[PDB]
Amino acid sequence: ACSPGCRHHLGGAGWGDAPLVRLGYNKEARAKKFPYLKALLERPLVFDGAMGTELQKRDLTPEDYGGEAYFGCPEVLNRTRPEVVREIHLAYLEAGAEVIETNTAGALRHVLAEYGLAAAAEELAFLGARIAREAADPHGAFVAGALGPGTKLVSLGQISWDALYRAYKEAARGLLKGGVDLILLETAQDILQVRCAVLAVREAMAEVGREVPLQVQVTFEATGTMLVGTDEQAALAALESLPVDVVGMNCATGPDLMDSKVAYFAEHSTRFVSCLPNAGLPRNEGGRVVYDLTPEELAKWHLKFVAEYGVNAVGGCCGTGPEHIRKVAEAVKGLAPKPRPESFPPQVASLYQAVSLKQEASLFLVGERLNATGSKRFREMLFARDLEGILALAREQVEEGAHALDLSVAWTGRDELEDLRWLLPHLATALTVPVMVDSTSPEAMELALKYLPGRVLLNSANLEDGLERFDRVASLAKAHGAALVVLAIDEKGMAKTREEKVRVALRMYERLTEHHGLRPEDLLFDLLTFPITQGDEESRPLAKETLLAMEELRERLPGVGFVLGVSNVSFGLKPRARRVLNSVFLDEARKRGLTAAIVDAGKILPISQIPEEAYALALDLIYDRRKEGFDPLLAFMAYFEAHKEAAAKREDAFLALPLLERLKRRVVEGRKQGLEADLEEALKAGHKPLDLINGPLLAGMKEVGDLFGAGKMQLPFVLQAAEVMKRAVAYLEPHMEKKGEGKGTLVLATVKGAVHDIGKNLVDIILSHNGYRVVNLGIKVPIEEILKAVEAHKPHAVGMSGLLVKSTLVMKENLEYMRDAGYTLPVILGGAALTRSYVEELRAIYPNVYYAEDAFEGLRLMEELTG
Ligand code: B12
Ligand SMILES: CN1c2c(nc(N)[nH]c2=O)NC[C@@H]1CNc1ccc(C(=O)N[C@@H](CCC(=O)O)C(=O)O)cc1
Ligand SMILES: [K+]
Ligand SMILES: [Zn+2]
Ligand SMILES: [Zn+2]
Repeated sequence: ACSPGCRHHLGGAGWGDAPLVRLGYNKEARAKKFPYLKALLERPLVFDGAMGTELQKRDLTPEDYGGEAYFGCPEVLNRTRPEVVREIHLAYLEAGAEVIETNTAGALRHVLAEYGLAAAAEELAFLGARIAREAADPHGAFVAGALGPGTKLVSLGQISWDALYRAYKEAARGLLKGGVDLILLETAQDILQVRCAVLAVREAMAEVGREVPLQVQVTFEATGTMLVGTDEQAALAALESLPVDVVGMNCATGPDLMDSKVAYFAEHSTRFVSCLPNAGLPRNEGGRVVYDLTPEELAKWHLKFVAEYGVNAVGGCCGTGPEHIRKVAEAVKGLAPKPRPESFPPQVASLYQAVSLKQEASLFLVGERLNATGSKRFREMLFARDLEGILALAREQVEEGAHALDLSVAWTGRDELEDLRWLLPHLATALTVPVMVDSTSPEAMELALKYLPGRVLLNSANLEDGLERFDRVASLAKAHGAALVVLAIDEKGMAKTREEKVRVALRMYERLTEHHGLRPEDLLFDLLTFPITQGDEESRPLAKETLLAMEELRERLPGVGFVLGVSNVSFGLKPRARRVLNSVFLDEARKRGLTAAIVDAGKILPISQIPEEAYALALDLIYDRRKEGFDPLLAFMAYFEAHKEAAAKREDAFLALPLLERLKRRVVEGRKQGLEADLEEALKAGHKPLDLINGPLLAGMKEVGDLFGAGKMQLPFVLQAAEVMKRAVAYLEPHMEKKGEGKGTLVLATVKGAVHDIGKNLVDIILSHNGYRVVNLGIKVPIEEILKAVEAHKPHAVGMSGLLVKSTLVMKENLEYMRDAGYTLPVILGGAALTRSYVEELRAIYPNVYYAEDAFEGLRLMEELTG
């Protein structure tokens, strides 16, 4: 049945025990194979609590981690102190944890590189797995092979796909040899990282010859999204077409804020559902490090989750212990598990939100104007490398009704891939709506899927060049969990008659559903839109042929969608004529079964707004209604050359607001195109350079900080705003009157032992873009080296960062060092576990120490202290 195009390793085929088939998630068939999933049907399995906050309780020294170089790495304890890891496992098993997690989340090349252990991930993964079996096999319990998100965000360009894929592949080998009962991807922050890690571990399954179940889990930030800005609706929509088995949450902030999120996963997911909150964020109660979630409260949460919502697996994360799991194992034993929903509503998604493929009484509209062949303006800015101009175009089609966007960079004598690699990093975070990737090259689609988050659409697969290319693209759409446009062209040519369209649509449907295991709701069948208006005879019945096929295939293929490029029906006509025929063809298509269209969104006219004599002649064209004498094409052109404004459109003045308000809205909305012209307009009108910085520019920067903190703006849009502010400062900097000085300088560094840099490098970017000089010394920096930089650079303040409670004690040591060396200058501490209370405690050592919750407080503090 297969051809050389086929590749059913990652996604799975339509036969056997593949994760997805034509009727959705394989629930009954996969349970038979995997005893973990078999038990989820029958009973709520209990997971372990934390590994790391247990390891921190122990009296651990540098020699226990094999020396000073690796002090604080959890993964080396599988080699250097295996019994300490086992001790914890055994204590959860005695509390009643039917599943435990291998101490292997940080076991990745690029994370392990920071301890000089880059070559060692497969090793440390193997050892942590073996330890876990030796505990679990005595107690008759399952082992889950934990893998974490790393230190480097792929959507924002901190690591490539290829390296991130390399790391998850080798770490999964290590687990699969060690004999894990499932792979578990956890604490995910970046929806593209999820897809990368899922495909990786599915390949490592194909290499070692053993297939285990897949459990993927995200963390939400307090604001209510993932770090990179993905909501729960989008996260789920991305996971529901991937080869996974369980979806869920871990860590985050506690059960309080996780509640509505797990309510969503529980209601809609056709997969099983996991849920593992931490004990909330730690505090310091007179020396001792305290968590506020009691075990009695965690039982009263997991009872609600398991018995009201229908959550299958329950457990804990950072700052829970054996006492938490004890009370959880009690509360859930003998509850009858609710069966998971049978089908899932078809949707796609961007980085940030999901979109239904069925729109009620309406259409999924795909803006057509990012097409090099089909838009002079796009073509020009593509070749001129005008990034701002392309985002203005893309942004513009959204404002007019675009649910998604079509992207086509192909042009004679250009490299399609070179242009794609420039563009897609920017689009991946720029766009607020999903992409449809338009290409005849399977390698162009492949590249695109390594860059674009969410769930995507591929345009198209057909049988033009045989079964190779068809199967190639169909496997690709199965793996990345993308929707597939199916065009009706076979090896003998384009399908012109209705009988030709059905035959071809029927055969492809059969390859995709039965062979490749695709759902109907994944397919959008494109029958052909040919130009009926060019002049020729044979071409007259061709829009009719297509509408009649589509109403036949709607009845014969219940689940499917249909897509058309309706702007091709009108070729060989004037702009204004084209608009009207396209608006009418679109409406008759909806009636016959069309669910989706490729259109210029803002040039769709409602049927109410079309002249009636024009409307009826449009019908006469579309359905081939031709009397002797009466030529409906001539009368249709006659009409437009007579009636002057029959389809005229001006759209203007969206930003025609007050000048100072416009400048501020430029920062908040992140719009740089036109920025410098407006800033000049303001200077000519008497506005002083330094008044514009501290007036409308600073106000929109406070507003950007106000919205982000409340969950009303996402992280990439915050980096956009600062970019607008950067350009603004560069423009007005030459013209200012009290010249001679900068705003201020901050030496910044993560502390000795602290490996994570995402939030340090956000503070760098945000402060530098606002014209603060930032000497970023990197990670693990000793205090001796910090004060060398200070003595050289004469900064206005010192900033220290680190994620953990041990980071906070190192900062206390650094203040004791700085006090005794005689330093008096301002220090600014921040960090994920660092609280406001603990810094006020530290003021007894060093008076001029301040606390930052985020980089916008650093903003505030830098302003305040520099003057
Ligand atoms: C996902 C996550 C991770 C990621 C971190 C990804 C990264 N940042 O690179 C991973 C999984 C890798 C990680 C690891 C661990 N985790 Co963790 N993790 C989290 C989490 C959810 C925070 C997520 C995060 O990245 N936020 C986003 C970043 C951008 O925010 P940020 O770091 O806070 O930075 C911001 C501000 O603090 C501020 N800022 C930071 N520094 C500075 C400096 C200055 C000068 C200024 C002005 C501002 C400033 O600006 C930033 C943006 O505005 C928290 C819980 C929570 N909700 O906070 C736990 C948390 C940090 N993790 C914790 C733990 C226990 C661990 C591990 C030890 C677990 C283990 N299995 O052993 C390991 C670390 C091991 C090691 N090698 O050292 C604890 C720490 C407490 C403790 N020690 O008891 C927390 C608080 C969870 C808890 N107990 O409730 N973690
Ligand atoms: C055949 N097409 C098509 C497809 N994708 C699918 N699935 N099906 C199709 O039928 N992709 C490309 C095209 C649909 N897209 C387009 C895009 C623009 C114009 C168009 O009419 N462009 C104008 C120029 C506009 C300008 O430059 O301002 C033209 O005159 O060609 C037509 C179709
Ligand atoms: K756990
Ligand atoms: Zn095949
Ligand atoms: Zn945690």
